[PDB]
Amino acid sequence: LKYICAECSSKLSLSRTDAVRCKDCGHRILLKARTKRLVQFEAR
Amino acid sequence: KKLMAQIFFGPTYYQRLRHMVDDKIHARARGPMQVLTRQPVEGRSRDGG
Amino acid sequence: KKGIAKEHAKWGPAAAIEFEYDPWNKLKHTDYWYEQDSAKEWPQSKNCEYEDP
Amino acid sequence: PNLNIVLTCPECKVYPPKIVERFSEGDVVCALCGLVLSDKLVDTRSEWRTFNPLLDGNNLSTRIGKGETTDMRFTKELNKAQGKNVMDKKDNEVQAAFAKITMLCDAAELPKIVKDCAKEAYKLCHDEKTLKGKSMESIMAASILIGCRRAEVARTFKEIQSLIHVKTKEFGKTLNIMKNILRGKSQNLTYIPRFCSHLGLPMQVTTSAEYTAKKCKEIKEIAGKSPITIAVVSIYLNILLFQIPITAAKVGQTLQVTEGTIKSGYKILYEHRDKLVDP
Amino acid sequence: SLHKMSMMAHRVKVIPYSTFRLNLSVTSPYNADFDGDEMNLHVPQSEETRAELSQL
Amino acid sequence: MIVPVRCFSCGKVVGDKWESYLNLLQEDELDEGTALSRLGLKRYCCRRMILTHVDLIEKFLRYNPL
Amino acid sequence: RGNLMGKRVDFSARTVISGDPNLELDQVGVPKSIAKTLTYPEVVTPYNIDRLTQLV
Amino acid sequence: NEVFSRPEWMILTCLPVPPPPVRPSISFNESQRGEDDLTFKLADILKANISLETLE
Amino acid sequence: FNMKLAINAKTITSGLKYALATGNWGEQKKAMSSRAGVSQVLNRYTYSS
Amino acid sequence: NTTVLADEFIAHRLGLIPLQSMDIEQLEYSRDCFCEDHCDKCSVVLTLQAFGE
Amino acid sequence: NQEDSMIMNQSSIDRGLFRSLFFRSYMDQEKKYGMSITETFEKPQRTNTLRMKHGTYDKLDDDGLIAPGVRVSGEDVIIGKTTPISPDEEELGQRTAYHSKRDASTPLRSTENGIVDQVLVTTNQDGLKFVKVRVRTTKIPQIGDKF
Ligand SMILES: [Zn+2]
Ligand SMILES: [Zn+2]
Ligand SMILES: [Zn+2]
Ligand SMILES: [Zn+2]
Repeated sequence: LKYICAECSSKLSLSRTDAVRCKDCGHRILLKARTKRLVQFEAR
Repeated sequence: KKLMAQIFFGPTYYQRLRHMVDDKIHARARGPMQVLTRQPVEGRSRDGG
Repeated sequence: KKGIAKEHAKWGPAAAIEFEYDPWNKLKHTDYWYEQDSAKEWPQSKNCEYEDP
Repeated sequence: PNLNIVLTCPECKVYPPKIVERFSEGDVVCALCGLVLSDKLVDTRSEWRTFNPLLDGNNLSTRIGKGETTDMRFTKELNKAQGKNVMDKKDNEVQAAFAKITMLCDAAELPKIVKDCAKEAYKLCHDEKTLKGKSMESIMAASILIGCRRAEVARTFKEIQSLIHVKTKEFGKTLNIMKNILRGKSQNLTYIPRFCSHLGLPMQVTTSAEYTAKKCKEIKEIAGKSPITIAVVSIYLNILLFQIPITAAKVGQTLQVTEGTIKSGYKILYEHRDKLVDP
Repeated sequence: SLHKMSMMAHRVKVIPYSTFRLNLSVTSPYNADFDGDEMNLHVPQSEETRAELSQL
Repeated sequence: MIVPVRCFSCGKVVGDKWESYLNLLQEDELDEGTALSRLGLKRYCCRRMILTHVDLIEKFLRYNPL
Repeated sequence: RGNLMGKRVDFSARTVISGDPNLELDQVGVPKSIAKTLTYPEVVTPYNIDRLTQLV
Repeated sequence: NEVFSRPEWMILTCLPVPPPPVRPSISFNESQRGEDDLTFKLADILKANISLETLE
Repeated sequence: FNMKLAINAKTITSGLKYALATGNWGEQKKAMSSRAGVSQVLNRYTYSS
Repeated sequence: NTTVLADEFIAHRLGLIPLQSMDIEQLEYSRDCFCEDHCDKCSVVLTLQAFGE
Repeated sequence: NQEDSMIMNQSSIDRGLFRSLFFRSYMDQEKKYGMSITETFEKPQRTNTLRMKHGTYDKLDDDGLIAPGVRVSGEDVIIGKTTPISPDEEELGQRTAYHSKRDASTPLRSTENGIVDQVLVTTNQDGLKFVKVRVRTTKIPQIGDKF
């Protein structure tokens, strides 16, 4: 899971050229997969 | 305590302008330095004088 | 966490308050802006009747 | 002599010194020691933020036209008197060829990368007895194809010849000598999307074409003397695998290709259907 | 700056909550309402200049 | 945007009352001033918020993200 | 007119202003950030040795 | 003034050039130099000079 | 009758694109007889604006 | 987070939900607490779950 | 409030009167100066580059980008760039190794400190690697703001 590309939740897990135009979609803009890393906030 | 004079009071419509102080505060002591004229450079973003 | 209302309005329980003394202005701690009558142009306090006129 | 300066803290001296840049102060400090080294640094990014000589060469380019604070007759006088040194340099030929390849590349609606690569390819050789004239068409077409190919934009020789006819022979010899020159000084799968673009089909036939091209490349049957033809009949068997009327009689003049070669590829894939379909 | 004022000197009291801060009486020589105006500071660097700045 | 929680002036919680104030105007056909009164917001600093808050959140929400 | 007769300088600051009726005229309120950026040299004497030592 | 100003000094024959601190290569700060205006003009001058003298 | 009409296409496409991107109203010849503020960037701070 | 609603909205709007505080005196401040990082004897923990079902 | 200033309730600020978002983007892409091999979006380490800043490049990842949702302070870099030239004797001359950097990284603006939100990459007009990031900031009213 490394890229999104679309309304589809295609977790491309891209290394190089695995149909960036994702298979269920036809998009070619490749959005980038908000992290799993834990984030902090402050509700002051 | 009560105030003496009664005052005006009510709701009113405002809006918030973009000129916020955090983009206008700026200071410099001994920073970078221009090349053609050897002076403090311009630019609030560029840490100028 | 604990917190108190002084440093943020999160930690308030208060939410409103009310306060009134001498509803008939016997203490003369104010005088009324007016143009014909103080008495006519101002509404009576709700707490007027608990003290005599 | 070499005139060179390396910074060194005169009180730490323990290495090529581990120092840092305090860019907002314009100073350099020995980070281990804390003493300043030199002051009043010069800018390194605002000079770029303020706003090709190498392709154009050592001589300096000049786009000279007309201004605003002068009369139109004096601008015409300027245009007549500005043409007095167009023969001393060979740069006149350099920007002449540059203008020509600009016309050709932007007529072929190519990227600026391809344009600059062709500029580089011409500039690198640019004058040799190995060049030896060749009507400029051979060398310009060869440089354009080399630059466009090394920018990984593969274009067909038929399209290059349709844009500029270089009789397919001197073009080939010039390509070989450019190959040798660049060799001394030192992609078939990419053709398919342009053709399916010219036919207007979705992504899945393109992916099928890539898979079939790699698989038929892997096994056997080079089968065709520049097998771009069987690369095309890969799309032909893909669209026969689907049901959209893209008949070969249309396809032959759509791609300027032989229908008999199409049917021969259809036969040689008719006996070889076995392992060419993924799902 | 147009006339002899609008370069005048001050002592400094450091305050929190970043903005400048000055007395209301000195407002009209500066010719500056608080509608979003902005001032400038100039720190002297030596004893002579500090002295003549404070005394003039 | 949602209704605010907790009126800026006073502090009383608002936001429980929103969808109630909606359905007081959907089926009950009620006048809105009386609707806020029967909702029980007798000061007016609280009252301004429900009366003037606009709901952009659903207009945002009619996209199709992911 | 832009490099000799007037020029950029150093040691300066620029913010916006607001009133205050708790500063007398010769005073000016400065944010702690500005006073942390700006500076002013002092020469070390017998008189100020300890204070400057502490402040270092 | 004969010691400072002479009409035969008032015709250009031998031309000084200024060092690069007058006309610095701006060092374009992406990958290149983008080298500047005055030096372009001087290169023009010397080109026309050698053209004239070879033609002569 | 074919090769030059494509660079023709480049010329008119480049001209329109340049004029609208810049705002100078004239071809790529350093803006003779032209006007400046013709194609400003859209202001989008507020729907009313 | 996935929703159209922004993260610091979620933070700020969470921060304003009133909470049951009859027994507030029993625990003590996080600042004065002998512990570190929210022991049970200075703080409480809340968890939210949502789904676009 | 003399001369148009205002007194403003702190408690209303705390509840959320006049709060606001702030969206900033940045644009960067690889550039070709070739001999067509272009720049790269990698993660510059210490012994690869020259005169790179002190931005503490840890927030980046293996593909040279930052991840959405993390926080960034003032001086954190967000984009990693490296010089593909050649001809410079790129790792064999006039520099040690310190491989081929001449680092062209893009730091954040020196003051603000938001959270990285919605980073995308897609090729440009002609086909390159072309990057846009966006960072989001909360801006509570303060003393100097203007209404
Ligand atoms: Zn998709
Ligand atoms: Zn040292
Ligand atoms: Zn209220
Ligand atoms: Zn605890």
